[PDB]
Amino acid sequence: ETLNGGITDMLTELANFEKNVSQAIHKYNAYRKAASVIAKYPHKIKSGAEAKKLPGVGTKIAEKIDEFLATGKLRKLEKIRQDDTSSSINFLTRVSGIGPSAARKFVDEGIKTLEDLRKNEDKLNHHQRIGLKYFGDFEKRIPREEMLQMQDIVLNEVKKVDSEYIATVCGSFRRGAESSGDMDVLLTHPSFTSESTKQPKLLHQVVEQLQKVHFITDTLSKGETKFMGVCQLPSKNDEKEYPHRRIDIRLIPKDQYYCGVLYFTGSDIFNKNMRAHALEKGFTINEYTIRPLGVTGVAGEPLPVDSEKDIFDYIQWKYREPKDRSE
DNA sequence: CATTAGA
DNA sequence: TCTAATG
Ligand code: NA
Ligand code: NA
Repeated sequence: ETLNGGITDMLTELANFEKNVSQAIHKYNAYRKAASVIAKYPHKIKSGAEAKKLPGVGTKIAEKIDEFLATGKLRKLEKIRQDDTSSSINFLTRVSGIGPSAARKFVDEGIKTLEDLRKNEDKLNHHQRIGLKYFGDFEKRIPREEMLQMQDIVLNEVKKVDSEYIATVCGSFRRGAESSGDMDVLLTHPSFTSESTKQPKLLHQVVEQLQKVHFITDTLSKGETKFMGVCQLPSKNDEKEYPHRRIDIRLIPKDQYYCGVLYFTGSDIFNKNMRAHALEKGFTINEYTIRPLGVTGVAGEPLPVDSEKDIFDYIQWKYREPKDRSE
């Protein structure tokens, strides 16, 4: 956690590189298992060799470790950090919709800069066009102050269209967080569950609403269960307009909300731990359900959940407010 | 790890 | 169809 930091950190630097700049899934996959293990290791790694004793720790990595252990640097790390080509990939990737594949192709063409990107909006698809359009806006954090306003709004439409609609604003926001990145609305409705062969309009109606009013300014992708877009707070009695925010809404079968809702709310650790727990308590939890455990090794049978509580009860825990879902 | 675009 | 990019 701190005794092995530089190593694990240099390591992930290295891995992340091979995966992005190069197309070395393997090497990249290497650095990470290694970075994983040394991370675990209970002691100040004193030399490559000591490291080396490790599972996943070959001679390549060991070698790197020593150089780093001796000199607070690495050449390959220094070189990479400089490398414009590679610097460029790392950067283009920030554009929502730009991935590494694209990040490289772009380069190979010579689109290294943001401006490059503009001169060739043509070479870009709608996703990436939007990514570029709201570049500043997409990187900025979401004041919970604004979050509250946003939420107030969707809750208003959802209800307005059908009173039957259930919507939860999951995430860190949910967990009380001061700021957030993007809004995440978990959606569901009674007339939609596990079996009852969809009702796509169910999602659709709402999006239409939210646009209708100008909350949703754009569509990144909208499918029959998952919409991906952009929203915006009505820029008041002017002088101050609002930033374009990322927003994501998802239709859920009523019979899987709470697990889902449980889940998206997190935190990443609260989950595992909660998950690890259900396990002892003779269970299994995952993004949609909770099934009692059978001793034959495994077992099925989806337990019935009417709220975040049922799930707690089941595995018999203390109801933990989203506030304290930290870990 | 599953859902959407796109080509 | 596969392959990408997001969460
Ligand atoms: Na070893
Ligand atoms: Na990106």
